[PDB]
Amino acid sequence: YIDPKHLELEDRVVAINRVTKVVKGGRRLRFAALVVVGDKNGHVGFGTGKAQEVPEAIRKAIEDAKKNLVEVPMVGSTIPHEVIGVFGGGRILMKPAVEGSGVAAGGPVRAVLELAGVADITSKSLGSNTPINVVRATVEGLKQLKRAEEVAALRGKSVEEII
Amino acid sequence: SRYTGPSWKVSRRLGISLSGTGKELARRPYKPGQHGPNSRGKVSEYGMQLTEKQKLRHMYGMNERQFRTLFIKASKIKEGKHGVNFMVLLEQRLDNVVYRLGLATTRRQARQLVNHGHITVDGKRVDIPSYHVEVGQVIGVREKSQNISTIKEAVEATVGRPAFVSFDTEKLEGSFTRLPERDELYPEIDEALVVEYYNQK
Amino acid sequence: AVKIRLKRMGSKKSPFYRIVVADSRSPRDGRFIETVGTYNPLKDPAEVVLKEDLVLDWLSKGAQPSDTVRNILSKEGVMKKHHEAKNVK
Amino acid sequence: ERNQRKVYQGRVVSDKMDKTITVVVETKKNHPIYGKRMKYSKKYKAHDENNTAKVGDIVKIMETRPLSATKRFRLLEVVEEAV
Amino acid sequence: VMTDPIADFLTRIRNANMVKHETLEVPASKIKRDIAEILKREGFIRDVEYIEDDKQGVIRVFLKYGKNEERVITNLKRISKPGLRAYVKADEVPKVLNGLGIAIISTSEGVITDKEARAKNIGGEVIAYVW
Amino acid sequence: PTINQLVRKPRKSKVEKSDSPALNKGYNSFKKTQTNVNSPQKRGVCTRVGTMTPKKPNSALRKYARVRLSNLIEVTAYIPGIGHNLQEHSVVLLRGGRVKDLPGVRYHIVRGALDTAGVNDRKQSRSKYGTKRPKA
RNA sequence: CCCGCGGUGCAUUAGCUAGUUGGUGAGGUAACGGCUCACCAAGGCCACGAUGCAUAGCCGACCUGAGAGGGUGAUCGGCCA
RNA sequence: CCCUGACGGUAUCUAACCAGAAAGCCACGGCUAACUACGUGCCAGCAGCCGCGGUAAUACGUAGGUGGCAAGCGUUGUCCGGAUUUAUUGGGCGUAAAGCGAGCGCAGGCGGUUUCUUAAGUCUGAUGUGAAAGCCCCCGGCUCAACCGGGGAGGGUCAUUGG
Repeated sequence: YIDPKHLELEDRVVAINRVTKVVKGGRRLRFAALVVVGDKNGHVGFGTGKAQEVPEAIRKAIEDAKKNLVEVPMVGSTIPHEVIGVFGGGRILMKPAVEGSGVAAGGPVRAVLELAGVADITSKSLGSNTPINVVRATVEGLKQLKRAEEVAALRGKSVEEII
Repeated sequence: SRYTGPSWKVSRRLGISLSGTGKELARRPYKPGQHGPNSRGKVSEYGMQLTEKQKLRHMYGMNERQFRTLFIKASKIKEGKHGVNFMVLLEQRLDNVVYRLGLATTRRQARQLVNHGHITVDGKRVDIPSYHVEVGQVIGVREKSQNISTIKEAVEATVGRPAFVSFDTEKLEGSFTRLPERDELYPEIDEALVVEYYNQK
Repeated sequence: AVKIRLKRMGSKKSPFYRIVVADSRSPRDGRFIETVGTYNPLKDPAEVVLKEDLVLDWLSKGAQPSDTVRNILSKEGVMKKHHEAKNVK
Repeated sequence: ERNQRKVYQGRVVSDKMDKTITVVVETKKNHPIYGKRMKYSKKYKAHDENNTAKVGDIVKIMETRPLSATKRFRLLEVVEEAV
Repeated sequence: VMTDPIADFLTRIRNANMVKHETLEVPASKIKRDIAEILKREGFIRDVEYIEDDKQGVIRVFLKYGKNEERVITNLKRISKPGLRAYVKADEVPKVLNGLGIAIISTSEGVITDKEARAKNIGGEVIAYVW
Repeated sequence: PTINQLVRKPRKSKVEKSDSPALNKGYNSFKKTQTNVNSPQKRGVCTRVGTMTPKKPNSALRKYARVRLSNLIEVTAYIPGIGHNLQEHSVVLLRGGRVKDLPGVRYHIVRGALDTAGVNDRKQSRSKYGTKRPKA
């Protein structure tokens, strides 16, 4: 559902891009921005927007980025289990880590992971490294994380019966 | 080698005091050189991890090989975290013991006092500053010739005596009561940026 | 010609020795049959550790000590026991 | 004689020589890199006091000592005859 | 020609699960009945009923869905294959999905779950992962 | 592949090759030339000197030499820095390093190591170019 | 001294063997044995890679890698020549 | 009881005197931490890959400053990683590289349901062995550390025998 944008959020630039469009005569140029948004507590969204200058671009992107947000469960500063997120040529593997190990993750994925309050996790990109598709694949892989309570509820069991 | 330079340019480059809050960053809190007051654009996330590592390396005045071996040694504990155990092993070296106890103002002075052979652990002299002081070992001041000018005066003016340090100002014996904690130790710089800096070394 | 002799294991000027039973043709630090105790020339009253239940078994099979091994095997009372088992029955 | 030799099993393959027969003992073993199991064969020569056993028989043999340039086994017994 | 009936069973379950309807039928077998009971005990299936007329079959499975029609089994995988078989030792028994999923192992004393095997300390052929 | 195809015929990888191949040499004295003896440098005698013009779009006259090596195979080599003292039949030392000016050159001579001489103005990276420390 | 199993490239290298494979006896050796003799027979090995050509002392170990692996066999110990 | 040291008057310990004898190499356009002057003008030169140099060059050469390491600092050569770029772990074949022009078939690879049996694969227990030194875990000695010593684990696709 909508996690509504009413929190304390620390944004971050992940990329910018000089992008043209050839017209009669010469050339036009815009700037596209990629931004992440979160509160370092388990709510993270991404969003992009373009404008004619860099501040206006990053602004429209934070506008967009706040409209989407994901819940990102965790069990004590570490993801519940192992997931693989795939979105269009970007494949990203994520594993649970050891207490106080840090985040070993590449450029785009570490921004996403740090602004959700993840502390100890290992990653690897077995795919392409275009920033947009890496971010989208990472968020695609968090959405597969299952809480321990929900599984016990769906089946006819209790917890401490399946762990 | 150790280091002998102006020692104050160093603090202006890290943005941290490094000398017991006695202000090197009083006037001109910016960096040295021509392009000091005229700062420039952003710093990478490599510059940040490097700056944290350099802050910690210059705090206790050691070299890069020894810093890295101490870090590799702290990684074999697996009781707690890996940055906390590091910054705690860093504190148990005989130079910090003389600094904390209060027999010296700076850490350079404490280093020269332990190098020139003026202190003793358990009665026996020990001369090398990277020594590893364990918990519960009364380090003393060479009861042969403890009548020196600077040691005497720097015992009087106690700017900082901690909550893990024990001491008596008559026999001049000190010791650690127990191991410190991060709340009790510079909760200002880091121990996570430094751990990440060594992941890709 | 099985022997019971010393084998050097120090660094350069701090020697240490293992007490070992070896064929006499072997190199001093080469191959051996088994190890029987330890001996430390520093440590002013020198330190000897040894099993003394394999020494008595090798001695009765014809092994022979070197001169220093015999000294430190009599300070332990192993030669007297050999004496009291062989020529007494 | 408290120590024991090696006995095997196989199907006779050649019986042309006088007093000597080739026995193939067969087994499966795995691949070092990949997993699956391949079958493997090696031939043995064994001694025959009277040129008895024939092809298709399922025999047992036992290890002896050098009896020739190649033969190291003797014929224990015939378990199951071909027809 | 059919060469892996266990894989065919698993793919029927997954195919009928993804299109989200509530029944399924297969030709019966002693191993498929075993894993249908194991699937029923843990909470993935709702029921299983056994008809049998004049050939092997059949076995009817009744799938199970959440409160908002979401799915309780999310995928299903065949591990040992005819062509590369996978045997596991008592200390190699796997833990699928950090305990939130199950593995199915055939041992000298039944076709059992992976908990029941690392409680007995044995191993065997690995049939499937269902998480 | 199926794992049966793999078992019938395994996987084979590609073979890598140096870009300084005249530095794994062997003598031509008694019998023939031996390839085991990877060297960091080789020496030789320069059989010519001079200049040549670079590729597109650079523009210069870049100094070079041709050198015969102890193992008797011939290569050309760039001489760097500003100003040298190399003439016909002077003995020199080569290291690896390929220039991107023209084809056929894959080596550098090292300044101040044999008959060749260090450059005589440098003040800033004298460890290359073989200049000694001046009192200035 | 004999045996099981294990570690390299080439199929733009498919046929190799005539004391060769087995039997009888005789000599010979610490010792069994084509080990060597005389006679009798026509056998032996190979696509699960024989034969040939090229390269190489083998191992405990050492470097690197999350692991599975990959690359080396210098100081020190063992076996060989 | 008595008798023997090449190293060697070596390590070491005590007294006096003096800040006096003891800092260099690489880099600073992006990757990748660290910028301004002057000289020169597609020249002289630089480059690991992008690429610099034709009058105001943070990319050439000097000076001032700054960054990294430090009794060392850079360069070349060789090997593993990054390289899922030979993919068992762990990739692919409509148009990017890649389905033989098609069939028939010896050897091989893989095979429907079920009752009893066997024990070759598979799983499991006990015993023997896998030297010493190494890596690793605990403990101890050299003022510390490198280093040295004591006790352990580990390493087989191994053998024998019982389920």
